[PDB]
Amino acid sequence: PKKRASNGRNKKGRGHVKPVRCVNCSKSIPKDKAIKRMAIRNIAVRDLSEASVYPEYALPKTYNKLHYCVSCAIHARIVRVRSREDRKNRAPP
Amino acid sequence: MRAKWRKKRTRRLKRKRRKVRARSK
Amino acid sequence: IYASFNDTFVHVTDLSGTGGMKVKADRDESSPYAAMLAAQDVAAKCKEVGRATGGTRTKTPGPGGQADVTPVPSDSTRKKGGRRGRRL
Amino acid sequence: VLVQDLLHPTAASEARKHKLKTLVQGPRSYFLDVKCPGCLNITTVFSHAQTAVTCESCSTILCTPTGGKAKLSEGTSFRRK
Amino acid sequence: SINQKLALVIKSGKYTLGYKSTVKSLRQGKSKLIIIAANTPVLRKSELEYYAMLSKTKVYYFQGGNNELGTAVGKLFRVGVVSILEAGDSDILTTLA
Amino acid sequence: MDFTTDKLRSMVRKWQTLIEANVTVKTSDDYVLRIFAIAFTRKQANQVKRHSYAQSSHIRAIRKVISEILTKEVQGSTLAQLTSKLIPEVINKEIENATKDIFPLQNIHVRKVKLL
Amino acid sequence: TRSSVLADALNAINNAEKTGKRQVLIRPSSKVIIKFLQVMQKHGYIGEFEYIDDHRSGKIVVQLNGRLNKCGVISPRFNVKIGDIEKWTANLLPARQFGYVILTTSAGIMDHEEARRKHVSGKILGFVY
Amino acid sequence: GRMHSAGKGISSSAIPYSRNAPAWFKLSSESVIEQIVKYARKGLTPSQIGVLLRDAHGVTQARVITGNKIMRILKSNGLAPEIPEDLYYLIKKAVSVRKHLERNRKDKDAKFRLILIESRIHRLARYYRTVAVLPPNWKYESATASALVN
Amino acid sequence: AKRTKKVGITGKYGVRYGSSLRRQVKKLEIQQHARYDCSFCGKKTVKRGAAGIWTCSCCKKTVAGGAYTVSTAAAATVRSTIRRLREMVEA
RNA sequence: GGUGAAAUUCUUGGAUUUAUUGAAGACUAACUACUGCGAAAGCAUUUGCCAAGGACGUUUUCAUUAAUCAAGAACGAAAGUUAGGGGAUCGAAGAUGAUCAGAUACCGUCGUAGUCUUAACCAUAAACUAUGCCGACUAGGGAUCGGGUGGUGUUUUUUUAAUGACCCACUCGGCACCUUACGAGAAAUCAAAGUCUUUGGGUUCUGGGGGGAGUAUGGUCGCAAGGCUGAAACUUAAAGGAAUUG
Ligand SMILES: [Mg+2]
Ligand SMILES: [Mg+2]
Ligand SMILES: [Mg+2]
Ligand SMILES: [Mg+2]
Ligand SMILES: [Mg+2]
Ligand SMILES: [Mg+2]
Ligand SMILES: [Mg+2]
Ligand SMILES: [Mg+2]
Ligand SMILES: [Mg+2]
Ligand SMILES: [Mg+2]
Ligand SMILES: [Mg+2]
Ligand SMILES: [Mg+2]
Ligand SMILES: [Mg+2]
Ligand SMILES: [Mg+2]
Ligand SMILES: [Mg+2]
Ligand SMILES: [Mg+2]
Ligand SMILES: [Mg+2]
Ligand SMILES: [Mg+2]
Ligand SMILES: [Mg+2]
Ligand SMILES: [Mg+2]
Ligand SMILES: [Mg+2]
Ligand SMILES: [Mg+2]
Ligand SMILES: [Mg+2]
Ligand SMILES: [Mg+2]
Ligand SMILES: [Mg+2]
Ligand SMILES: [Mg+2]
Ligand SMILES: [Zn+2]
Ligand SMILES: [Zn+2]
Ligand SMILES: [Zn+2]
Repeated sequence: PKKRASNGRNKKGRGHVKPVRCVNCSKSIPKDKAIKRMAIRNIAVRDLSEASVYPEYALPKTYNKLHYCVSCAIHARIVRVRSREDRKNRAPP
Repeated sequence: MRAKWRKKRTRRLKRKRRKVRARSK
Repeated sequence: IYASFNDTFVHVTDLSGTGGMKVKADRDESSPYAAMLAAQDVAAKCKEVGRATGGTRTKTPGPGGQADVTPVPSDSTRKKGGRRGRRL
Repeated sequence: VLVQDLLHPTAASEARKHKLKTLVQGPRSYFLDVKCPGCLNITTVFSHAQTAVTCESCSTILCTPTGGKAKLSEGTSFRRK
Repeated sequence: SINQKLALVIKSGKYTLGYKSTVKSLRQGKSKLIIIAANTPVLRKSELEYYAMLSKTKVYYFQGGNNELGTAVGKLFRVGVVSILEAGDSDILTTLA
Repeated sequence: MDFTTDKLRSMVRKWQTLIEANVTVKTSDDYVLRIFAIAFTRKQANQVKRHSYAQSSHIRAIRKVISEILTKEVQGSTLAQLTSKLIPEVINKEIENATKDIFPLQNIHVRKVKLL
Repeated sequence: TRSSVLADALNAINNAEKTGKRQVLIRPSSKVIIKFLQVMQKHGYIGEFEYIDDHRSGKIVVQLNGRLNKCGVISPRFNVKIGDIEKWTANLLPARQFGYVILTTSAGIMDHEEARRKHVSGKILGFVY
Repeated sequence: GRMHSAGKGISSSAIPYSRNAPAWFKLSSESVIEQIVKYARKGLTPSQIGVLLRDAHGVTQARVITGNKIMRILKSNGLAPEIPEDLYYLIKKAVSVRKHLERNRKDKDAKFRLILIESRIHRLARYYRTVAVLPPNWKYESATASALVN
Repeated sequence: AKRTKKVGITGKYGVRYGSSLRRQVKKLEIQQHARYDCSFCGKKTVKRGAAGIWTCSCCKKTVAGGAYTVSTAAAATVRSTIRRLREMVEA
């Protein structure tokens, strides 16, 4: 039987959603059902600035959206498979 | 065997049976 | 500077316009200990006279990078691996 | 709520409800005699014109069509009777 | 459009279709406008425009062949030229045309 | 010119709608150039809607006027006075003076230029 | 479309009964509706109703009590020969003690027991118990 | 509802309880029936007449100053159009989608809605035919119709 | 009554040379025989002969064209892009 | 270079890299959401044109003109087929390098068709909500999309409005979610899957143990691949569903 009433993710009343392809393995996955994680980490960080011009002017970072297909979301990234009633909680943390 | 491979196995079968008696067409 | 996975690149030139060489076991080409080891002789020639692979797939810094001009598309040029991806 | 007068409900409860879902249906739309004080005898308009009306003698414009807020251009009086 | 504004002179005003009637209309001064299909040849065109200048009639070059100009005027035949003879209530003589 | 990876990717927050518009335009100066432009939506700062979206009579009417005022200073100059014109950048809200009558529209910049 | 207009009133009452609630407005109050609410009050399963007059097809409010388990409309409006009224009562009435199966006869809408009194018959309308 | 969709959105008009005149309206019957026929000969649908008389003038609804409905006055003054106003529009639509189809010949969508429009026409006509307001021979066709609007 | 389900004009070849060869011949046959619309006078009076030669019945004009149609796809896409580069050399 | 690691591979031809720069075809990133639209398939840069549509508003018009539907017809992802063009990408086939006892594979490499487009076909998907359509009734809850009504609400300050966006309340019609359970169910769960043994609102369609088998046969559609229609002999006591414990 069903073991999610959403039974994909996040698509009610649309019929078809363009697919994205997974960062890890390139497998195709419907955009609505790709677990999305935005990775923003920045560019050892004071050695950077002492021996350098512009005395800490800007400090910019990576900005990048990530899409994994369940299979590879499950392998490493944030899936951490939940229990039967623990999984309906869509609180991010 | 998988369902859709039994489909393939049968589609093949009938294309072969279809052939065999157009011999006696 | 440009960082693959299983390589990192570094090269001086005029504003107008180093990899898996100091290490050779060829799994180590990415490794930071060799990014450094070949960054060393790079700043050397820097003073001796005076980017992720991206494009399509993984859009992300490599290991030997730290030890942006990343090419990103307008969502075209379908990626290798088919629709079932690399399978293990 | 398991005892509730259907026949005599509050004149405010039915003020909230829909044009058609009152007890006896009725249009919540009125008419207005609009005075543009540059002419003597002026006209009786309907609340959602959708015809930007013009009056007898002048080329006036009074109204504008809308979603129903039949906007009474430059300022004038009226009466909902 | 202007097909709109032209389509009003058929049901309202006086007109005449065709090359030959159109030029006795340009000789007797009766035409204040004539509309000329796209494809009608240039020799004929510059002739009409001569007759127009002599009647001091204005012209309008209709983007669209005489096939189109005819189904514009509501007729089911090609019309190489029209000549309005009364602009019954169309502003065509008073629009930018 | 260009923007830089840091700033552009710093600007595209989810929970709002991006807007881009370009036009290819002359100068005195016999030059014809494709500008770019970029704007987003501000939550009016009394507002509870988490997602701060316009409804696309707006996005159509906005580039409608962005390009009206974008080709209303370039060919309103040489390239020289052009470089002189975008460096104080106050064209950036020479869009906004138009758009304050339509939408909140934070983070309006011009964000590239690209030529022949 | 609403087809057996009677039903859409009748069922609301049944819903309106183990609602607990003891009024219900019904739509749209045909002549056959009133002469059905009437026969029920004649035997005490509802109290008083009021024909609201919209200049439309009508509205009733029936104030109801809790004596009634099942009123119901039975139809395609089957035809019942005088000899087989008792086959319906049997099928759809709890006991031979109480409950009526209302119906339509030439002598007017009337419960099944009055029909055995009047010796007339017709088509079956519904039932109340 | 929405016979050719699955959109169940109700919006009627609320016709008021008062079937008599609005009791603030000065002109009566004759005064303004005479008004509607000036626009019938102007060329307006009984709805354009009903609306223009609703707002620019005091006429809240035909039925109750008159007491024949609007089309029922034009019919007596001989101004009833060739065919009922609604179907006229349905055809004017069907022709207006067709000329767009026959020039954008690769539009699967409009072809679908021509079908819908046309089969709505055929059921309305089928009604008008059986109530004698259209001859029993009456039907509609792509090429007969393009000159039936104008 | 409808005379042939499939072959139309290509029945003259009868049974010979194969369905496929006949089918394809039918295609261009139908093109090279039909009357086309004249661009200069508006009448459907341009017919072929001597393939690549197209002539109006009245108004007597002759246009070079495709071997079975007046305009080939190629020709038209040249027309379009020749306008294109021409509109590029006065403004 | 490529992977877990390697190898087939590319480099006196200055490869990988940089720089300026042009070509071709494909795609619309980020913004993108429990958000929108369409009958469904499906639809995401710009602008102009072309017709079209729901909801709302409506003291406008018609006045039963409707609901659902064998036959019949329109559309119908992907692949696939015919005729051109296109052929950058990725890539059934095929060939390879590796792994394996073997390895036609999974992983790597080359790459045909294909991928795109026009003209014509084909008519199938777990084409899915595994859940017919119209009407009605039965229950709490805050979001949100479109329309609308209500204001000595806040903001733009220009000099205050007009406006625009925002706030609040209600009401229609949407996409959903939440809490309950009166109620339902074999259960999982369901505001319907409820208002059924207290069994009848209207109507369409399919199913009747498991295999045999969507096979045989005929008919019919297709260029084909195949689509629709669609048995039986025989065989068998289970097969199946949901939930529980291991
Ligand atoms: Mg399972
Ligand atoms: Mg999905
Ligand atoms: Mg689907
Ligand atoms: Mg043989
Ligand atoms: Mg490849
Ligand atoms: Mg695995
Ligand atoms: Mg007897
Ligand atoms: Mg229907
Ligand atoms: Mg309804
Ligand atoms: Mg409406
Ligand atoms: Mg985009
Ligand atoms: Mg038959
Ligand atoms: Mg290729
Ligand atoms: Mg192989
Ligand atoms: Mg091998
Ligand atoms: Mg093989
Ligand atoms: Mg293995
Ligand atoms: Mg199927
Ligand atoms: Mg599904
Ligand atoms: Mg549901
Ligand atoms: Mg099943
Ligand atoms: Mg609710
Ligand atoms: Mg709601
Ligand atoms: Mg329970
Ligand atoms: Mg229970
Ligand atoms: Mg055959
Ligand atoms: Zn993956
Ligand atoms: Zn006026
Ligand atoms: Zn000619």
